[PDB]
Amino acid sequence: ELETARKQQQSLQPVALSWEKYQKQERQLADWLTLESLLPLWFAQQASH
Repeated sequence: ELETARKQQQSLQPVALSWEKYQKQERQLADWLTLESLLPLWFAQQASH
C-alpha cells in the first residue's frame, strides 16, 4: 500500500509541473495580447508629440 501511494505520487508529480508551465505560457500570452491591443495608443501619443 505504501509503495503504491509513493508510485502514485511520483506519477502525479510531472502533471503539476506541466500545469504550472501551461499557466506560465498562458499568462505570458495574455500579457502579450494586452500589448497587442494597446499598441495603437503608444504610437499615437508618440506621433502626436
